[PDB]
Amino acid sequence: SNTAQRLERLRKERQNQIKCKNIQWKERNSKQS
Amino acid sequence: SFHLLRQQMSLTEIMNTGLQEHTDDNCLYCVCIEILGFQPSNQMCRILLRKEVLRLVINLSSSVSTKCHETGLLTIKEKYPQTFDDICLYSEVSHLLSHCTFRLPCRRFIQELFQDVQFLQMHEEAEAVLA
Amino acid sequence: VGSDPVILATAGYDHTVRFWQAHSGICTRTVQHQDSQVNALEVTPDRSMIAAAGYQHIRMYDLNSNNPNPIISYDGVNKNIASVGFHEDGRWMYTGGEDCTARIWDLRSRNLQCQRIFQVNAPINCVCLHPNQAELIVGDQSGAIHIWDLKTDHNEQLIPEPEVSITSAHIDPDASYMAAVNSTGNCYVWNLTGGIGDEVTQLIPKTKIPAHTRYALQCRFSPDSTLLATCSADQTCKIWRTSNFSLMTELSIKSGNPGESSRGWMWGCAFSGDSQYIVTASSDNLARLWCVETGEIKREYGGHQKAVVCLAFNDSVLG
Ligand SMILES: [Zn+2]
Repeated sequence: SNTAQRLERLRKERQNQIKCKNIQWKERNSKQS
Repeated sequence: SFHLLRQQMSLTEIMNTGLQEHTDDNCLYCVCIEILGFQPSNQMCRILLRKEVLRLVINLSSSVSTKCHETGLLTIKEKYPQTFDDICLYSEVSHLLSHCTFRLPCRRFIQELFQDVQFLQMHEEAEAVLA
Repeated sequence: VGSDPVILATAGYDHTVRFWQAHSGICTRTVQHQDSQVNALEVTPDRSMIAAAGYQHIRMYDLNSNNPNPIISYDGVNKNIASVGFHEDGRWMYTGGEDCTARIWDLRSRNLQCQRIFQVNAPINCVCLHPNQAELIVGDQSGAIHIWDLKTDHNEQLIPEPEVSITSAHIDPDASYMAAVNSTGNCYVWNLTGGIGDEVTQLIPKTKIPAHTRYALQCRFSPDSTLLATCSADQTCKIWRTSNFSLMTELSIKSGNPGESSRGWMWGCAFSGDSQYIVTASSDNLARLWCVETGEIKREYGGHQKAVVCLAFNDSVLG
């Protein structure tokens, strides 16, 4: 159907969207050390 | 409620009964416990997914941001395809579609993620009481 | 493939970074870099991974394999990244951002929390690392050079002249001088710390060389610490000696025709292992290979479509 095609369409890019490693900058440090 | 706490957190962050308007008179399966004689349904990881699914339904009733809410429901059906397989959740969604008002393209989007379901609980109980 | 003794990489506004070799002008690999422009790129000491930083994200690319995608990416900052660098042992990565924050990133995927944040009142342009990997230099747009020491948490503030923004700063590997340039072309040189023991971080004004009437873009030393090349906006590069700071060799790319009118600036320069051939990347959509003695170029690379404002060139330690 309509949303059935979109559901499998979204999975196609999900395979290629897990090839990148993202590291965020958390506001934590060795302040007490 | 889960609606208020959701805006300050994330779906993955929290992970690191859920039906609100669920009484024993307006459910497809729960209403047959007494009149027919069905058995009680069986089952913290899955209880936080019901609220996330439900809250996106309410936010979809305003049509302010349809694309954002529709995108959120599609991801859940991919990462957790088995969450749309409980009759009680479908009863809760169907009940909400009656009181609230939804646009036709949005209303057809709902009740369509449930097309490929089996609902084995109703089939098992109906066969036993009928035989 | 980065399995070569010497590698060369250029990037710019073309949204693609080209990998070159000094032996021939052919392009080994083309990597894709979307919706951003590369400010400055440097290779890890392990010579197996390269870093490209621009506009709030530092995309990391592989060298051993052929992957045109940013396998590793960093986020969190809200402005551009002026420059990046790595520890000699590849333990931590220090990045300078336009958001007035000079921070250090950790390369270990564990809760080490080896990251430190330094705050300044003006956006910074260049970040330099002391050869002993114990001190660090931060230069902002206010002309004030902050000497940051890793052992302590206090940084000395030195400003030669206000109202002028500095662009680059570098320290020779042999730890003999310490030079920096500003937005007017003056190249200030200070004698670095002589206290190798406790890092007394004392500085004195050695000399001033009046040159580069236009904007000064980048100044860098050489591995043998006998040469000093400073870029400029007048399409000229001058190489300075460490004996008496005289003009050793003058390099220019001007065509001599008034109809061009500064067709492209000269952004970056790099030395080789033997400090004999230098690689320059100008904003004329091409890069050239020069020689410090004959003056005339050696090879030319013209595979880019847009201007290139950054280049990375490293080879074997022996030479
Ligand atoms: Zn029920």
